[PDB]
Amino acid sequence: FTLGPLQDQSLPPYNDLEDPYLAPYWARREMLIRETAE
Amino acid sequence: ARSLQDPRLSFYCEQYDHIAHRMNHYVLQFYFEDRTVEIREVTKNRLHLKRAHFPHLNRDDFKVGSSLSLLGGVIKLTAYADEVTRELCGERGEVTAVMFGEQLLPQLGRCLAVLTEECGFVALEMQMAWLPVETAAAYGVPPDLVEGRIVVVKCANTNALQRGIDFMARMPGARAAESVEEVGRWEQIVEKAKEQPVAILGDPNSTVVIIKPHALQKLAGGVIVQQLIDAGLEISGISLTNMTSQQANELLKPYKGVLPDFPDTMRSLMGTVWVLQFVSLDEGVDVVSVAREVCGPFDPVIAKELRPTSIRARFGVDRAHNAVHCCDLHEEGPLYSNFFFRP
Amino acid sequence: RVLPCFDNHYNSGVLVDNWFDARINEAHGKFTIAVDGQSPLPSSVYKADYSTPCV
Amino acid sequence: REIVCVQAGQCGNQIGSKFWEVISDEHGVDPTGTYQGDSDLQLERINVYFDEATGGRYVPRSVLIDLEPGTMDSVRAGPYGQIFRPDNFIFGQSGAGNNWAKGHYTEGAELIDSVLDVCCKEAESCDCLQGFQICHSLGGGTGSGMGTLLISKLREQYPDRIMMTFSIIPSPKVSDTVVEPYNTTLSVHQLVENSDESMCIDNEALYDICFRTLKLTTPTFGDLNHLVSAVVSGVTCCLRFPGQLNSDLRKLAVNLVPFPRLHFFMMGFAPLTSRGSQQYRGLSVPELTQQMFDAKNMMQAADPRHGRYLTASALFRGRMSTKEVDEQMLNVQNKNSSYFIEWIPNNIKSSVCDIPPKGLKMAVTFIGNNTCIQEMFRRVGEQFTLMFRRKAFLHWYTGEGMDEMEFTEAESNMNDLVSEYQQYQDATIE
Amino acid sequence: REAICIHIGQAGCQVGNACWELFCLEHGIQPDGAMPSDKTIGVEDDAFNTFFSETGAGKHVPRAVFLDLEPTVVDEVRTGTYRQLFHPEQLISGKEDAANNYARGHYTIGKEIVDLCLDRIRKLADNCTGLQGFLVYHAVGGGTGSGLGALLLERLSVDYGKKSKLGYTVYPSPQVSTAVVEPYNSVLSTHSLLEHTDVAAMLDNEAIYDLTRRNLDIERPTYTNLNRLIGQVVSSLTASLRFDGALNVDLTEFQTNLVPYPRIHFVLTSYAPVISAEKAYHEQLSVSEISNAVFEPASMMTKCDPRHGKYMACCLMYRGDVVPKDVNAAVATIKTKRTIQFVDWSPTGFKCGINYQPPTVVPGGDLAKVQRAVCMIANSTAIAEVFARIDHKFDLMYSKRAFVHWYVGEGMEEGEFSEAREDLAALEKDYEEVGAESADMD
Amino acid sequence: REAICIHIGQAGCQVGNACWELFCLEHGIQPDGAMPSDKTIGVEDDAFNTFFSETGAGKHVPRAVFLDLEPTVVDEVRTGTYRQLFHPEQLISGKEDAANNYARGHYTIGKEIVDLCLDRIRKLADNCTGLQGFLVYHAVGGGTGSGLGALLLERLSVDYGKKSKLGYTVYPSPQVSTAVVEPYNSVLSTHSLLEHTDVAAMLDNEAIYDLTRRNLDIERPTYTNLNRLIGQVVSSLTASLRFDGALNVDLTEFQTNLVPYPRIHFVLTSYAPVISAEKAYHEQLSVSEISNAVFEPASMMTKCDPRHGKYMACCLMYRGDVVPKDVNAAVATIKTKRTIQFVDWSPTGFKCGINYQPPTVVPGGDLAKVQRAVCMIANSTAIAEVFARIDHKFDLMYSKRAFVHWYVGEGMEEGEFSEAREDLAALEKDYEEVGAESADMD
Ligand SMILES: Nc1nc2c(ncn2[C@@H]2O[C@H](COP(=O)(O)OP(=O)(O)OP(=O)(O)O)[C@@H](O)[C@H]2O)c(=O)[nH]1
Ligand SMILES: Nc1nc2c(ncn2[C@@H]2O[C@H](COP(=O)(O)OP(=O)(O)OP(=O)(O)O)[C@@H](O)[C@H]2O)c(=O)[nH]1
Ligand SMILES: Nc1nc2c(ncn2[C@@H]2O[C@H](COP(=O)(O)OP(=O)(O)O)[C@@H](O)[C@H]2O)c(=O)[nH]1
Ligand SMILES: [Mg+2]
Ligand SMILES: [Mg+2]
Repeated sequence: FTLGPLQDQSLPPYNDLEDPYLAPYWARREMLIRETAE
Repeated sequence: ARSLQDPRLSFYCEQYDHIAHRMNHYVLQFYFEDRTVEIREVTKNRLHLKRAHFPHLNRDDFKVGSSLSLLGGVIKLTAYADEVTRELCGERGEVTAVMFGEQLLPQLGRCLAVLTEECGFVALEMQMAWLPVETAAAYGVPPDLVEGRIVVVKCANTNALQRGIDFMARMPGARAAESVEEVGRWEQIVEKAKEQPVAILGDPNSTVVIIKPHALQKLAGGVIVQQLIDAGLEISGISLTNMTSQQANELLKPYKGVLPDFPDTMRSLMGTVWVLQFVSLDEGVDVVSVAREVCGPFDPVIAKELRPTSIRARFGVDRAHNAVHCCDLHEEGPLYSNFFFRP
Repeated sequence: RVLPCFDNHYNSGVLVDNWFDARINEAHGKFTIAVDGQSPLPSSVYKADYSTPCV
Repeated sequence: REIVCVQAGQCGNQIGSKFWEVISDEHGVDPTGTYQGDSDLQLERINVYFDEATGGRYVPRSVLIDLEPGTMDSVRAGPYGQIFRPDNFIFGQSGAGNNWAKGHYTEGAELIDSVLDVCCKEAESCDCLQGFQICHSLGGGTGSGMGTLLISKLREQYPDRIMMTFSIIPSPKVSDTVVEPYNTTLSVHQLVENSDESMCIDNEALYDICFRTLKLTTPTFGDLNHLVSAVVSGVTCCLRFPGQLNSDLRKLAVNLVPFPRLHFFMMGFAPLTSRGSQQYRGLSVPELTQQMFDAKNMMQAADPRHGRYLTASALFRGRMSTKEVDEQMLNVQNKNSSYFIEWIPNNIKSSVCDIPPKGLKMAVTFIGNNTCIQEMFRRVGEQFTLMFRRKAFLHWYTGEGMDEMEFTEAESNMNDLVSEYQQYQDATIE
Repeated sequence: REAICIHIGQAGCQVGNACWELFCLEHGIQPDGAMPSDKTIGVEDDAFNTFFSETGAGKHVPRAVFLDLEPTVVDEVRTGTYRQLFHPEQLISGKEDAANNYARGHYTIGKEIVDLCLDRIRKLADNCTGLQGFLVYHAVGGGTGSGLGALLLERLSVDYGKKSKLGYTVYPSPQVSTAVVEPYNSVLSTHSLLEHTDVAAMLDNEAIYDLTRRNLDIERPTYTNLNRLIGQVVSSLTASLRFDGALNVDLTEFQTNLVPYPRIHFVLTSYAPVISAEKAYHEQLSVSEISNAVFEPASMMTKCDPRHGKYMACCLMYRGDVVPKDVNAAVATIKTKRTIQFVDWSPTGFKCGINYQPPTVVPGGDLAKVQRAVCMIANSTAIAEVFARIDHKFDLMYSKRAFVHWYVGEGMEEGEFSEAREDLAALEKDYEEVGAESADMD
Repeated sequence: REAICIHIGQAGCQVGNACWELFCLEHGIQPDGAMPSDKTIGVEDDAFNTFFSETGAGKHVPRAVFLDLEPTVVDEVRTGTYRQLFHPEQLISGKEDAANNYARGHYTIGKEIVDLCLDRIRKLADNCTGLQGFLVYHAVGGGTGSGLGALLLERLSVDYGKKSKLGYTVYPSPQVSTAVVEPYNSVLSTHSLLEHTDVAAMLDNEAIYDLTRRNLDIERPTYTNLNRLIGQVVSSLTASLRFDGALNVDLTEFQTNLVPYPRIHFVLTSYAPVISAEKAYHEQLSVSEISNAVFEPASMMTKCDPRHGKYMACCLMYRGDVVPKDVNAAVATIKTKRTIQFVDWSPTGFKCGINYQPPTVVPGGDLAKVQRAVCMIANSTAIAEVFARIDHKFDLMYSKRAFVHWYVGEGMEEGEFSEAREDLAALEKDYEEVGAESADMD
């Protein structure tokens, strides 16, 4: 249980590829391409 | 050396930014033992100018309520930043105010001479004021001096009040403040006059003369004014302003391509300067011709050889420093007056 | 988390156990959450920000 | 939005005296009752805790109940005691005897009707009534029995309001009374049904706060009750002062309680630091946030590192940025992610209030819903089962009139509360 | 001519304070509702009329309502500096909040207050002669903003019908968060908002914090900065009604140009010359530089990256000293860029507006003074990413019925959760389907 | 920017008192921790930041910990004049001394205290933004300085990694001696210092006594004089971080320029104008005279003669009124001399630094006021003679196991003596091998 140093207390930039809550979205797109072809 | 514990003087300062139209506040430090200056920002504690040497500064220049030229800009010193500079710079910065009446304008040159180079008062505020009767009564001018132009001077020297009383006794006609409240009211008078000065505008028969700072450092301004008055001119207008490099360029643009030392002439007008406007009560006198005849050739060596009694032969040292700048055409009078006196 | 279990016979002045804290506590006095006193409360953010603008 | 306070028994009356001192100080009320404050911000919410009596005076909306008047004479003799309305002191003629059954059944039913008349008189005078606030110990006699009796009656009469309790519970090491397990078990059984929100404090945690953090040489019960009065007065601050993000007791409950039985919370208050050290460290949002999650500053003996946070709430007082709060709560959630229950996407609520407590630039109070609270109840249940198998002191309770079936019911209900917390501790997404 | 502003709850009232501060300072109305004695002379003018009405004694009063369930924020406006500007009837306050419960606002508490709101809006609409829409400011994260905003928009939509309703909405940021129950309230709000709004503009505080860190030099921003930026955006969009220009844009043109299908009405917003006073004098700020600025996602006021989707329509509003030839050259350069892509069914992607009034400078403000600005609102498929994370968070929480007993106890059927979640699933599929390439049909 | 000071045992704490006295007097911080009232102008400068941090009320507090196993010296600091300067948490004290046993400090007693110390150092390092090394002061002759210094350096080296560790170390003098068991503690200490330090500075009390007798006119010197000289040396080395100058030198530059091979990191130190006020007014003090002085064996603070070896690198720090051309002329004159020899693989033997701040004068001090000073640290093979004499005394004592039963009783295997003695033998052989000419090896 550590809060860490002061210099690392800032806002991390948002990266939606590594957002854990959007993985089903990317999986859905990867399925959608083949669904459109068929 | 370049030590950090060396003695210094500290002030709060102001400087107007003509680009952003904003006023900036700094903290100025002057190490008088070796003539170096550092400037820091008050708002965010940011460095503005690293410690650098300036050879044209002196200890006597730094006084409260004064103005300096630094890299072409004007900086105003109105504060004390610590107790040490209050102890060191005190006892030589007491403020007194002197007023002059109508009957003594024809001898104003000798008045300024006795004020500066013999009574020891060094002063940078000097304006001419015309007031209505009710405002003059409210501000507290002497009753006998009402209905006339008055010249107020803000002097500074050791033991200002007693020396001002002595100056009153020495030469008649002048009046001086006898208390602190009188000083404050007369400072209000000079500021209000600065908001809207008095002069004649749109008169083709007029002339404006500027006195260079190096002439003032030699305590020769009063003699120059008296010599100008003696030739047959009547003083109408007086001021003490600090002009920046942009103002000097705007005032001297037509000369671009005439003077062989133009950037050096531009630098010679930085600092405290006096402004004089002269008119004649006789229609048979051309003010520009007599002013230029008195001033003399703009080259001091030629002036010394040919016109030994001229102003520039009397007080000039080089082409860039010729101690006077005066109008040279018959149409420049209104333009110079509009530049130097229109709010 | 444990509790102190030592009996201190001596007074503050003898360098044993909690002399520093004892000296400070006897210097100041009673215990309050407040640190400074006689200071006005600050105004709200809306009152401080939305004032009368300059004309 | 008016709160009515009830203080019961010795602990409750003692904590109440310091609470009403702290509240009267922040609003500048003299012990004579006269307002002497220096800003309008103080006056505009005075109604929240005080009623106005004629020509200046303010009176505090509190009911005092006890079975022997000794404590009441002590509070009446105290420095602020005069402020309290004389008609609000209710007392009997014989003590609780440290027995739950006496306090609940014999002297309880005798006095309780006069307390209900006073509570109704106080409630119906408000233009809009907010929840009740009750302070009592669970280990005592009249506090547990008569407090829970009154709580049950008020829940019958006002079921749509909020019920909030501050409660002192026996230390596992520092017992003050032999029969503590019975009184505690019966009171927890009553509370888990009746209460909406319950806060628990261990005296051992206040001693450890004083010795380790404040380094006090000779602490007294006045210091412990000052810490408690400070935290109690902090939770309501957003009710009664302006701020950038207002908050309310009902909004706290909605964000803190996932399921209706899970309403037992941990408490903390952050700016604690010794008089010698205070010159060495300025207040800032990182320092308060670091102290706020440190278990040293948390007021129960169970430690958070052995459990998981379901939810938490932080109320900030002072002129400060919202960005620093949001990024601090994000950073604590990201770096310690194993200690936060994973099926809730954000566990911390923040709130910001403009007006700090007097003499502090900023402060925060922390309320935490953590599964490590199950360890206290398990300890009480073990000691109860040890005592109950042998009928160790049971004849007192049976002689007052209790049926043995109440003890088995209360034990079963506490065991189910411990089981429910344990199940949510070890839950998984699957 | 006229527009009426509706402010709901805490975010909407606080943003309203900054908006009305700005509109006063730009027109020149004093905080007491009058004008200086020398501002009456000149040419006969009325441009304020879109936002103010005069009684005839020369006081101005604004075409707005402020709605809240808790008193504190409205009592702060009532006791503040602008006390004399607002009509006391305009400041409506209830007794107690909706406690982050959408159900409490919609079913239990808002039903009592809603008829006063409708009577006030009726009293406003009777004193108009060219009403051209409703502007609504609210946050969907809290209980009263969601529940009463939905209920009031439903009633307004029945009574007034076809009149347009444009919303500025503060959505829950993707990793900064303030309350636990945000997903439920945002889903349930969005279900009602789908049927009863014409364009919805989305804002996230995390984006405005990023913008204030990168462009301005502010280490510790607070809500007044964000609200002043929002006020500037609203002033830019409504300037087209109020001042002369080369290419005017009526409020109906946004709705006509931006929305291709009636459900596809959620738009992204960005603003260009966010710059500090010290930086502004070292650089020129030409048309092409700020036009290039509006397309980087670091400039946006919503946390989405448009490079992961395709634009369908853009509306670019220029105010200040701009010449049409520079706008055409800029748009042609943008069109040349390879990282900007339009759906193939929208070949003619742009609408332009050009207004002569430069942006106003506010005495306490942090923006520099600048001669020109551009503001963009645009419709793009990237927005589908915003809904997917809220829907995932709802699914995570709802799998265990984490808080549902509050909603069911305060008056809501359990069925309403499943209906709203299915409607948002269909909205996700709509954004999936619309984004499918029409090419390769043979 | 920042540096953290760790003081261990008696010599290290007493030298710390002189160091912090000097750093306070150079910056102008008063013993209470605040700037003088007649010198607070409103704004100031960052130079203190290397050694002090401000809380915000303007008190200064220093970046140091004082570590001891006996209370007496730290209790003297707690009750002394500087009580208010130090944070009380920084002053850490145990119960009982390590009784001149390295084994007792390392195994028995220091193992309990070390984790509190590491927590304090961690708390310091978190309140920094450009930490660039550790400075450590200790003596290797005593038990706690050797044992706890080694244990703490090992833990620091694991936890912080790449961060630099610079040691100032007082070694046992060649004929002045204070305790019988000094050789054993110094050998076992030196074994740990070899692996876990980047540069090690060597001091001998007999040299500083000789220097204070010969140059200063002091017949009866005491430890306060030596500690003031050490403080001057540390101030000279750290001045490059703190004040403006022509040629700055960052702490990472010392290791790159001074250390040719990773084991060859033990350096000699000297200081030029140690002079009294009465001599100072009879003589000019130009750059070339003090440059010639630092190479004379009469100037060194360690008892070794460099004429018995070859220089590998020199780092020369000039502070005060010096001009680079004079430094170049002086260094060019030194290279000509025949009694100064460099290894043939090091052609560019010198590093220079030039700083404008002249050395400070301490009110009770014995040094004169001078306009310039130079301080030198240099790497030379002559140091091998210092280790050989300690090893000879160790061999004499260990042949009869003169005191070993204490060390074995406090927890140590007899084998550890032979390992350490073999490591010092290998260090001696390294200094023999590195100094061999390539021309003879072809
Ligand atoms: N940008 C911005 N966001 C705000 C502001 N005020 C609140 N918010 C945000 O909006 C959300 C909170 O919504 P509230 O307006 O407080 O909710 P409410 O309308 O009061 O609903 P109740 O709590 O039931 O009364 C949080 O995400 C806040 O960060 C504001 O002034 N500006
Ligand atoms: N120059 C200098 N040398 C000192 C000082 N104090 C002690 N010494 C020398 O260092 C050696 C003694 O080391 P100490 O510091 O006393 O050992 P210690 O760290 O106290 O270890 P313990 O005795 O176990 O507590 C002897 O050679 C002393 O002459 C000092 O203040 N200045
Ligand atoms: N923190 C605190 N605890 C108290 C105080 N007074 C009593 N107690 C504790 O409460 C318990 C005794 O309960 P008590 O109030 O006498 O019960 P009652 O007889 O029913 O009123 C014991 O554990 C006491 O230590 C107080 O002022 N503060
Ligand atoms: Mg609200
Ligand atoms: Mg010792």
